[PDB]
Amino acid sequence: DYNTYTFLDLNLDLSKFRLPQP
Amino acid sequence: SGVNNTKKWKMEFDTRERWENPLMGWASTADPLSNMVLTFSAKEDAIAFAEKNGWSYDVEEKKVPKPKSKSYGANFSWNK
Amino acid sequence: VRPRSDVTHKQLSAFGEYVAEILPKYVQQVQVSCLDELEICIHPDGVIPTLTFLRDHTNAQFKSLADLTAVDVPTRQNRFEIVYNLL
Amino acid sequence: SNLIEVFVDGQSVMVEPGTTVLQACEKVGMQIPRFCYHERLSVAGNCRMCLVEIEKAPKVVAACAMPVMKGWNILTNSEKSKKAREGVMEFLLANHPLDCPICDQGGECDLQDQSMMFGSDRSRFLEGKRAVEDKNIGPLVKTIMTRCIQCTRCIRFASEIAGVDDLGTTGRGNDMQVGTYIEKMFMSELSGNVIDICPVGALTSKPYAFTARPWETRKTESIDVMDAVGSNIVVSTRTGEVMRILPRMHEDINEEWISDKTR
Amino acid sequence: FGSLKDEDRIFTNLYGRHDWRLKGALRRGDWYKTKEILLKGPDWILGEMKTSGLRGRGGAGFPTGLKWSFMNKPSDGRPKYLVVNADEGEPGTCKDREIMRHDPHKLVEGCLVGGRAMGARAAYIYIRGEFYNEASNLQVAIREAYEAGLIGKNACGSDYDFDVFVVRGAGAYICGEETALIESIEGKQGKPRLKPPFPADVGVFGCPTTVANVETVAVSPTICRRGGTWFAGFGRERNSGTKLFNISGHVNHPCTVEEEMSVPLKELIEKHAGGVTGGWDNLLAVIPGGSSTPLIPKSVCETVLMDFDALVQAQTGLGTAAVIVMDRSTDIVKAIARLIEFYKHESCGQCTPCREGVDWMNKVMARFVKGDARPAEIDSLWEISKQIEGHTICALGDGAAWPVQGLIRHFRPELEDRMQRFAQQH
Amino acid sequence: ITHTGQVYDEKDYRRVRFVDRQKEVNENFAIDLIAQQPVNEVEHRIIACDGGGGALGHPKVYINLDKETKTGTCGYCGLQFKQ
Amino acid sequence: PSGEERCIACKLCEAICPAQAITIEAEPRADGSRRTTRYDIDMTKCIYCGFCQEACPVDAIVEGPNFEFSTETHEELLYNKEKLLNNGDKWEAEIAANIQADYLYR
Amino acid sequence: PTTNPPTARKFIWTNHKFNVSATPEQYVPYSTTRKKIHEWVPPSTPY
Amino acid sequence: FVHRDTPENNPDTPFDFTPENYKRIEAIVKNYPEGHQAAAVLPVLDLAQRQNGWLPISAMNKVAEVLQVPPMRVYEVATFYTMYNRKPVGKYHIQVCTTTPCMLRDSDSILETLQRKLGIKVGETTPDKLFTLIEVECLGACVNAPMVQINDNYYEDLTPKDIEEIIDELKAGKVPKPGPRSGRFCCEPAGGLTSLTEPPKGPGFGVQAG
Ligand SMILES: Cc1cc2nc3c(=O)[nH]c(=O)nc-3n(C[C@H](O)[C@H](O)[C@H](O)COP(=O)(O)O)c2cc1C
Ligand code: SF4
Ligand code: SF4
Ligand code: SF4
Ligand code: FES
Ligand code: FES
Ligand SMILES: [Zn+2]
Repeated sequence: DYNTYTFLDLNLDLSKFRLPQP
Repeated sequence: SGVNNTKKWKMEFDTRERWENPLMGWASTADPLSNMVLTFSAKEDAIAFAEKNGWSYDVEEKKVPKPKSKSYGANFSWNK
Repeated sequence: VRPRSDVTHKQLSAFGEYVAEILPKYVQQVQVSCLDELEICIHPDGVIPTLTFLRDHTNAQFKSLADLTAVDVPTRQNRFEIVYNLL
Repeated sequence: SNLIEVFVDGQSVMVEPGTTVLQACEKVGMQIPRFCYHERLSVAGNCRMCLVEIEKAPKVVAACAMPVMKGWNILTNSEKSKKAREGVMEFLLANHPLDCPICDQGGECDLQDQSMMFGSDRSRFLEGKRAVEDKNIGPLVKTIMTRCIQCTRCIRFASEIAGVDDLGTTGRGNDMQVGTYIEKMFMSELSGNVIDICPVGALTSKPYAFTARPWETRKTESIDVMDAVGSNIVVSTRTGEVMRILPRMHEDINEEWISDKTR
Repeated sequence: FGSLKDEDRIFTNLYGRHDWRLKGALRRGDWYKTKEILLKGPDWILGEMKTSGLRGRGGAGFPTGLKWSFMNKPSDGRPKYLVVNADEGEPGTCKDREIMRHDPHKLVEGCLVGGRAMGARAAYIYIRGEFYNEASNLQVAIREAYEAGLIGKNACGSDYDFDVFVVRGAGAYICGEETALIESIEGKQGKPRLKPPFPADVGVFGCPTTVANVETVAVSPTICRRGGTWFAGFGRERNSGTKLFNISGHVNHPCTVEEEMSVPLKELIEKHAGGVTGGWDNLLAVIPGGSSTPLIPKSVCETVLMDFDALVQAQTGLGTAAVIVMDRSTDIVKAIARLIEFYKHESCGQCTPCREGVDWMNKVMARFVKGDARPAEIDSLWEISKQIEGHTICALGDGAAWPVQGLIRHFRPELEDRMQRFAQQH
Repeated sequence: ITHTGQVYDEKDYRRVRFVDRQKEVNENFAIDLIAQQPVNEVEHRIIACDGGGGALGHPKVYINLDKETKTGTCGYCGLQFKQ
Repeated sequence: PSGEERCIACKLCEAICPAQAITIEAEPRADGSRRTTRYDIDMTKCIYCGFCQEACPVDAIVEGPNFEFSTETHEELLYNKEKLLNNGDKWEAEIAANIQADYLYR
Repeated sequence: PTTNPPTARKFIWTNHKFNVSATPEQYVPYSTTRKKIHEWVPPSTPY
Repeated sequence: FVHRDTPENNPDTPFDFTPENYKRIEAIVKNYPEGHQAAAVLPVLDLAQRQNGWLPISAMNKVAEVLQVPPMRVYEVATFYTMYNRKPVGKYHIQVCTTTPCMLRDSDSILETLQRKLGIKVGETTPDKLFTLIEVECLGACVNAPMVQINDNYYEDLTPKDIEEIIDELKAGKVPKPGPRSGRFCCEPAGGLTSLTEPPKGPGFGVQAG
């Protein structure tokens, strides 16, 4: 079970971790 | 895009009257040297033909495409 | 594709050399087409001499003149190219 | 310096590093049959009609897109590079609609000639052909696009020479059709050049639809007076009335292009 | 030879049975020497790859070490990148679906272990969009890892900074191609580029880039941990290591099991997986590497074994090592026919030889299944096949030609009879 | 008058040609004769018009009748077909 | 048979005529179809080679059976589209039979 | 023609004619193309 | 591949990312390198589909604006890939895998079962628009050969009956246990593990020094 936005929203959550942009 | 018709020099006589024909509407010409285009391999030889035959000449220098640098990689450039 | 026998391109080629050797004062180029036809080329002054040798030589009797023609290459300084075909 | 030596059939031409294999053949004088490669348009490699055979190499290379390398011998007329053209031309023609007596790029076809010169004499496509719905791209260009060989020179010109960036490829497979997804006319100056640049007669000129056929047209080289760039142009006249004005190349002024107004 | 030990297997979490999440992974001890390895440096890691002898593991098995090495050249001011293709499109491949779904972490540390080997700034994982649920699993895993600090700035205690991203595929087999994965990542249409500007040289976003099958990225951390030798020992000569084998179709227990590469084929189906449905005698043909590779008929098969060198001797490719088996109960003419239908519905159409050629073979193949076409047409398709094989911009046209070539090569009499059958009833 | 509206002006003298003679024209005009033939309602997206009679007709061409609004017309016969 | 003239003005009948006899100029008809505004065979120029019969893709121009068309005035011999189309309508039945008999050979 | 009648195509003539050359029905050749260079007609309104 | 404007499917249908969706779009853009927003076309376009299954021409236009990319580009991506609907699609949108691997394990039966089960022919959708049947190609999950993708879920290793059961579950109620509805766990040897029978290994095992 997962929602249609799981991939995107999870990613947004990961944005904070995401290292600085180029 | 073929370039096999841009190889040999040609000298062409000046264009003249092409009046419509009344009975059938076909084009009609009074100039005999119209359809004549002689082909000469080099500029020097063509100039010679004009001088000995006495026709006036105005040579146009050949203009060939300049070299152009192309490389498939460029189209994927970080910043173009 | 047409059938080509190299027997002729060899025979004719040799003859070409023979003519050239015998008439070196006038023969400029002697070629055999891919169609097995020889075409000695002579300086205009060699018209009389080269023909006569071919009309009256035991190893090359060329008795009849098939044709005399003149292509006109306007580009060429010497405009006309008199061509004599012999049999 | 900066002069590699590459052999085109053993002619040791020397070219600046960066020259493509097609370009190397040009300086010797040989001309790789080509579609989708235009000098002033980016290399795309779509047609693969230019496959040549560098010596001692397993596969044939794409002329228009392969940086030449030192030593290579091009073997342009190698038995192989002829099967590599006898078999491509098999494909371009297979899905092609044979309406050559409709296609007003009759004698102005880089696909019949490259077929009459570099391709086979027959066909083996016993299967059925395809058809692509036409498009009213505009009032100047008639796109009978069932003719298109998906060579993407339009999509390039319409993006690179002119900044329209409208024409694009839509879909995949054998029904990739290179037409505007929504029907928006290609309205821009420099528009008519697409006609001249599409080697196929898919999209051609609508005013000069069927008034003539190129062998007849007597071609007189003259100057553009509509605008002050003075673009060089060739006026194609038949029996004494002008039938078409198409560009003729001037490196400095109009390099193979002319305005929508002056044609 | 074969018979790899479970102990010496790489993805113990295969078949699940262990938490695909981090905890289970910690008991697996997948993140054990990651800081140390990266501390070793890019060169050492790439070296281990060479010693490993690890080939592609994806489609064409290029030596991994040398390939990755191509981007170990000094940066020219453009950030280098890592792209890990997880398209897993080759028909018959569920090989990758496992690592991604079952053991997401192995791939996460595969990414950073691999990353410092190429000095990649960041890695993008293109999981096919079809697998939405699969994506859900990996970024949960990726999220865990950063929370831990295993990835990101200060990666696992290393000054190395690496960021891992997941990109949505959109149902295209061609997206899988190395130059085309990039363009999808770039956001244009998924159309391959020509190789002359090689992928390392022109990267994604014009920044040097490298592409690896997810299996290839996943094994690199464990191979560094176990050392190239341990790994290189399992395989045969050039062909080395143990490659996961997915057997699907006409086998008693279809399953993906990793076994010593160079494992005999008659044995693969015999020992793991399950017996050929209907007895080994009921084996019309098998396609060893998936749809792209040519199928091999039964007499050739047991003789040959599954390693890339042995297969190329056999005229077939190890490829994704997806074993598809066809009993004597199948119309091969129609089996291969749908694979050509698989390729007409999928090739990008960028190149003339694939666009019309693959459609042309599809039309002829459909007639061949009916038997409407005459016998002379069969070698005609031979000739159409090689025109497509050497002229295509990418390898898919390479791939479309091979199954056609296999059907004519070993099953030419059967197609002639289908030819004959229709002619008789008129 | 003729197929193309070729009608010598009231003042043109080529009309002298027609003096005491018949200006040859054909009552049967194609622009109209094709119209009469009805649109063929084929049931396949793409159909082919060999021209009628195969070798005794016109070069074979395939027409895309996909556009629901309009009808395909063979560049040769002028025959129209709709899906 | 419908009534649409066969010629689609590809104009290669003009290209291959040895004597320069056929003169064709065309424009897109209102229907949008391709058709010849003027098709003039100068029969005095024509040497009746029969290549035009050969060249036409739609086989619109045919060598008709009649040989008796001697005319009092030179102008009558020049033929425009209307005379040829009328000639076509008059002899269509026999032309169709003749082409029917010889097409397998061609 | 009686035995195998020909094909009728709803344009073919029903009354075929002989040489009409001396009779007024004769072809008189004429160009069927329309005008090509239309001219600027002068304004009829006095300026 | 031509969008002939229709009252339903044409820009009169206004499209705009819900405030939340726009937030999502921003993150998507962050992943890609700055100055390369265009790369987020596929992800963003998908989000649009998530919002509206139809993904109308208007949506495509919005995507373009949001990513400041030429409109045509969005069109190319949409018309190239297949996971984008470009039309209205059924609530369930089942897709049946029919590549040779599945077919060899009798995929055709499943499709036939669905056709009448659904009462709708492939390429078509039910009247209630609840189910749209499409013959899609290899969806991965080949090992569990008989397999179909209902919406996002992957129902695998299904015998004809199983689907009917699943469809009913979908028809009344929701979330019908998506996954392989057979005893096999994932892609294990159906009968018994041929390997990986023993417990997994431990950290540091057979590790070369450093
Ligand atoms: C049509 C086509 C489809 C492909 N699909 C895949 C795929 O799904 N997964 C994959 O890893 N490689 C695929 N490849 C191969 C890749 O292009 C590339 O060679 C490979 O991913 C490199 O990884 P490796 O270095 O680990 O072998 C495909 C190639 C082609 C031509
Ligand atoms: S393009 Fe027009 S002319 Fe060239 S081949 Fe196709 S149809 Fe004949
Ligand atoms: S239109 Fe002309 S140019 Fe544009 S693709 Fe089709 S053929 Fe190439
Ligand atoms: S007559 Fe035949 S060939 Fe001459 S134009 Fe009309 S159609 Fe083309
Ligand atoms: S010109 Fe070489 S690819 Fe088209
Ligand atoms: S073929 Fe249906 S799962 Fe790959
Ligand atoms: Zn027709």
